[PDB]
Parts: sequence; structure tokens; C-alpha cells
Amino acid sequence: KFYATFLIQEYFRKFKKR
Amino acid sequence: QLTEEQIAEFKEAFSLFDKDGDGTITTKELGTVMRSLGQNPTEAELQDMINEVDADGNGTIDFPEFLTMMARKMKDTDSEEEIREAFRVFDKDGNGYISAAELRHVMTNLGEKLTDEEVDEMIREADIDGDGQVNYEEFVQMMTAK
Ligand SMILES: [Ca+2]
Ligand SMILES: [Ca+2]
Ligand SMILES: [Ca+2]
Ligand SMILES: [Ca+2]
Ligand SMILES: [Mg+2]
Ligand SMILES: [Mg+2]
Repeated sequence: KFYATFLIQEYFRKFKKR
Repeated sequence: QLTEEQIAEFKEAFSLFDKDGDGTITTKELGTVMRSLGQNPTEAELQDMINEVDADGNGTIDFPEFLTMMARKMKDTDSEEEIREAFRVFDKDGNGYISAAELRHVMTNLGEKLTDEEVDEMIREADIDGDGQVNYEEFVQMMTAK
């Protein structure tokens, strides 16, 4: 689940953006 | 290739697993994070997971090993297995839908405490059909949308 966790953190970064 | 920012992002993932910050992810630490994600791997399962990334076979994963694996998976842009894995992290009850509570549970354990409004906003944005929950098709889009 290492990469899956990154994908979720990536999603959150996006959410915080625009 | 890997940029300074990208390495920093991957480090943010590594840090979540490397709880004591000693530079290596152990079986024990992986077990803790895995359970926080709703999983429950046995000792054998955890060892197998470490084995796939532990290139020098010393029983733990260091940063270089982590970066190598993460970079490799990122270059395979056509891969959907990691997205499916992330969906299973959220879909605790296996009903094929991510509820607001399910979204919040994961974020909470990833260190992000969100208000009810923030959670509803996240669901609303990804909830294409407006039924109040995020199905797999919608999830693929929320995980890949630019
Ligand atoms: Ca450690
Ligand atoms: Ca190692
Ligand atoms: Ca569910
Ligand atoms: Ca929906
Ligand atoms: Mg599985
Ligand atoms: Mg529908």
C-alpha cells in the first residue's frame, strides 16, 4: 500500500490547490 | 525523472511508514500503518511486502529502496492496480462505494483532521452522479484528474 498511500496524499495536495 | 519536489513528496509517504524516523521501514512499522488503513496483514504477509522493495535483503526498506520502487510505479502511467489498491483502502466494508465516513477515516489516519464541511466538499467534487458516495468509476477520475 506504499504507492496507494502516495496517491491519496497526492489527491489531498490537489484538493488543497484549486 | 525525479525532481526535488517529487523526492520531497515521496519522502512524505516514506515518513508515514518510518515512524521512528530511523531511516528504515520495519515489519512492525508497516504493520502499524497497514492496520491504520483498514488492513490486517500477518507477519508472513508483511515480510512479503517488505521483500518486494528490500533490494539488498537486509529485512527493511531504506529511502533509496523506497524511491526506486515509487519512481518505477509512477513511470507506469497506464497502471490502475495502485488506484484499485487505494480504493480498497477507503472501501472498508467492501460495498463498492466510498462513503463520507470512509473518506474521513483514511484522511484522519494520514494525519489530516477535516471538518464535516471539508469532507462533504471532497465527496461532492468527486461524486459525478450525485448519489452521495464515490463509486469506483468516480474514484478513478478523482485519482487521475488533473
Ligand atoms: Ca523506522
Ligand atoms: Ca534494505
Ligand atoms: Ca464502502
Ligand atoms: Ca456517486
Ligand atoms: Mg489486497
Ligand atoms: Mg450511479
